[PDB]
Amino acid sequence: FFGETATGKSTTKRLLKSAIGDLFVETGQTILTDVLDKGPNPFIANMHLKRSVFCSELPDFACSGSKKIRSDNIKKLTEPCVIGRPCFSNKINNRNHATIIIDTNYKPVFDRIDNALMRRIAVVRFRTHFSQPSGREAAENNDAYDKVKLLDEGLDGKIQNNRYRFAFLYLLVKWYKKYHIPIMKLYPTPEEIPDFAFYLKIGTLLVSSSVKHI
Amino acid sequence: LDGNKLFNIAQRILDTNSVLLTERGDHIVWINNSWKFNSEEPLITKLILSIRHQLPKEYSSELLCPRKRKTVEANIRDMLVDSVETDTYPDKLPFKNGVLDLVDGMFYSGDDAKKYTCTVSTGFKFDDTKFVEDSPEMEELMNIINDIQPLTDENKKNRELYEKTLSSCLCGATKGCLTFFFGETATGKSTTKRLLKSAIGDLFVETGQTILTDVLDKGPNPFIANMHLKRSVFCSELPDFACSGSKKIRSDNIKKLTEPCVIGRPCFSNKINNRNHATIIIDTNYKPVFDRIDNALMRRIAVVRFRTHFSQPSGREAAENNDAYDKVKLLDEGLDGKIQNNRYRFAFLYLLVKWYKKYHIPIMKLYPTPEEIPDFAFYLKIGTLLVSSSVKHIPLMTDLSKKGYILYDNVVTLPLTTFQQKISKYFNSRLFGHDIESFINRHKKFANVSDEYLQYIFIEDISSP
Amino acid sequence: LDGNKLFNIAQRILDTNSVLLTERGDHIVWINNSWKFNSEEPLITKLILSIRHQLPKEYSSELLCPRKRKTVEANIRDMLVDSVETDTYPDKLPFKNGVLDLVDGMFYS
Amino acid sequence: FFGETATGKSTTKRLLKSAIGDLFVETGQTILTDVLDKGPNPFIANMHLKRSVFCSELPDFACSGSKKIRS
DNA sequence: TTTTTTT
Ligand SMILES: Nc1ncnc2c1ncn2[C@@H]1O[C@H](COP(=O)(O)OP(=O)(O)OP(=O)(O)O)[C@@H](O)[C@H]1O
Ligand SMILES: Nc1ncnc2c1ncn2[C@@H]1O[C@H](COP(=O)(O)OP(=O)(O)OP(=O)(O)O)[C@@H](O)[C@H]1O
Ligand SMILES: [Mg+2]
Ligand SMILES: [Mg+2]
Repeated sequence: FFGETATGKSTTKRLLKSAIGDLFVETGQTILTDVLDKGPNPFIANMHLKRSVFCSELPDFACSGSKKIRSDNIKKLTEPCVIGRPCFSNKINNRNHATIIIDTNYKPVFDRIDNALMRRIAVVRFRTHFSQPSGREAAENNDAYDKVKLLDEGLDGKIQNNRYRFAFLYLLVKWYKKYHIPIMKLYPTPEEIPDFAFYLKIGTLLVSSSVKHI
Repeated sequence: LDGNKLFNIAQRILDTNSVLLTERGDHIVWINNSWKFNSEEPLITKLILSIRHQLPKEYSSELLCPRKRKTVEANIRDMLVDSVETDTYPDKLPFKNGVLDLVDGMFYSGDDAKKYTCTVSTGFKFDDTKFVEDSPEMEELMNIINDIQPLTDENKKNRELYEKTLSSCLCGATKGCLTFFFGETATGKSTTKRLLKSAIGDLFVETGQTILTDVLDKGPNPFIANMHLKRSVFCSELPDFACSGSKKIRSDNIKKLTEPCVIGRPCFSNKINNRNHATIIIDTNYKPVFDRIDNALMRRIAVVRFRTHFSQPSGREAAENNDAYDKVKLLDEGLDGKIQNNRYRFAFLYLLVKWYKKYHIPIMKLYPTPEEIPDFAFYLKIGTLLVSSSVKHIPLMTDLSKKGYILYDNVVTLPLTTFQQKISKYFNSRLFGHDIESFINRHKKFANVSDEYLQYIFIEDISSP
Repeated sequence: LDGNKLFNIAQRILDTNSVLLTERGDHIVWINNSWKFNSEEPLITKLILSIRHQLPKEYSSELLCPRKRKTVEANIRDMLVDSVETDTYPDKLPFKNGVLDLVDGMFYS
Repeated sequence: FFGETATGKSTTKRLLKSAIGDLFVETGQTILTDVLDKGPNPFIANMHLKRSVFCSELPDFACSGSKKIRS
């Protein structure tokens, strides 16, 4: 979930949480930046049999000393069984049923880039701003916003009371019927992240040597 | 003469040989035509309740009360004072309701399967109806296998090695080397892994990479503990070592994994010894590297190459240009669903049985292939081409001085200038200059202030001119 | 010649397929149209107390005392020897009091 | 035991192991260069009441960076 | 370059 400040990603997360109850779970950034199988890792353990996992507030990697995202973690986070150990336990097999969503303000940075990682990334953008009456004019001069609206202060509390729970559940069911009825599958979108585009364009400009060129 | 009734009941239970004590201190029971052991479950009480029927009619009423069952369990645990050995037959396959003999193909059940003390099982019942050679599912499986590994004159050796490695997982002996599944994206390694897991049931296991990077004797380690008495161990997604921060695979762990017994302890249990009966498969798209190189290390490494790409219809043209692929086919989007529902379990079992009956019946052994690792290639090239000196070179001493090997201090002394000129004209400098410098600085010696030497005579110089 | 009353009660409880054993080693019970499991709570005793009503009236009085419930739980634990697999349907949404079928939208309780 | 390869060292080791049964034990060269007071050391408990401790396949001291076997 | 975890 990539976008600027005050674009509604958090509201979407809260709506989904209120809709799907405790099947939703939020987990820190350790799972993307360290070894999962060393020592007790309750963050991995709590991911067992969950249906949606959220990781939020990705730091900017331009800052010095900030560790980058590891490719092996992403590869390990897509197979049906993820190896992890709870505290005071020895079971090391967890069933992976969860859709993993990350809320970030900056583009991700990976240490190593290859096709295998390239086929496991999708990005959706938010380009609307919910501002205050005072800051209405300032937002008009930003290219990161395609629309500007007025903030609603009392909306958040209404979400806390589960006012839009069953309506959102019905909408989700309708969307699931619309899309995933034949078969469920997710399609990568590598043409968004910049370095991926560099890899694509460098790949398409060369052809491997063969006997036909002799 | 009629003493304690519970003692007599326990004696009768012990007389049928259904409870046994292992060497390391485990109790194994015989329930539902299978040997089971579980330290967190009251298996002895379950066995007592189950075999209550076989006892005379005057004992079931006593056995119905749980306290009497506890007393009988205590008596039984007290009587037995001897250990036994288990899993002494490497050519048997244990199932949930019997044991299959891989030699004759006959399937045993009941007491016949009891004589072989197999403490692990595939976890599912063996069905003879589906264990047939002619079936549409078998044809589909054969087509898929041919698609993944085409049978050609170029791929015949690779396919033979692949078949041997896959069939090795059935036997319960100790394997001398592990196998690397190397390939590109969407090549079929995961499909093979899932098919093997579905075929062999509970005998399959997957663990983390910590076994190849960290020590094993420090503290409890359930990852090693779960490996005990397993038939196949799988690990995946080895990180690229080109980037900084990657940790090399320690050869000490590789040496320790090739031993019949392995150290490691679970939580809240003082069980430190485990039997190594498993074939280790590491699948990755990056060739591994190691800190140290020696003959004993590359004598236990094998590599299998996957070179068939299953791509999207839109990506067929792009994949065709890439040289890493030899065949580009379509992308079946329903294969994973069928595999997960065990649509090819018994067909794969039959195919593996045939492969075992074609390769491993005379003798089980695995042969390493150290000619594919880039790190081992340079060291092997030294070993084949560059040889050291010995006392047998005394008759050649005159020619040795002619080329430069002076017998200072009763040892050959070839100047490093001549030696580096030789290696530069033979060993290409640009490819492995750093490795050549490491060779020079490793076994460096000086005869005197201006006679720096290495006691290695290149093979055209060992030949008498 | 009927034997232990508690054993008969435990057999009757087991015959309803309300408690099952999972391959991970935890027992799952069926209370209030839901499957529950917890490694730190005695769910078996809760099941025994809750489903006491449907049993014949000569057994509820026995089921009142906690010691009898503990003995019945011991019998039930002794009788369970098999394992089953859970969560094999990827298109059902489970709630606190039923399961919703995503294919049709029908709700089963 | 210093000598050429395939000179019978492995044969003698196997003969000694078969002669003394479980009294034989094999340990790596790490303890020869590592600190024995740090961390758990089940190896130190291993050669207790033993009769033969074998350290074989020693690293090449010629290799740069190899840890010297502390006296 | 150990601490917590584990008994
Ligand atoms: N449709 C809407 N109309 C009015 N106000 C809205 C609307 N959607 C969201 N808001 C409000 O606008 C504010 C900004 O939303 P929010 O904080 O979720 O944005 P964000 O970009 O996800 O933020 P961050 O990434 O910093 O968490 C919130 O107070 C939210 O309640
Ligand atoms: N014979 C076949 N025909 C068509 N599709 C196939 C065939 N065999 C396998 N596939 C499909 O190929 C897809 C990719 O295979 P798989 O995931 O095993 O590749 P991989 O190279 O091991 O992947 P990665 O290394 O990225 O994990 C699977 O979804 C599977 O359905
Ligand atoms: Mg927000
Ligand atoms: Mg794969």
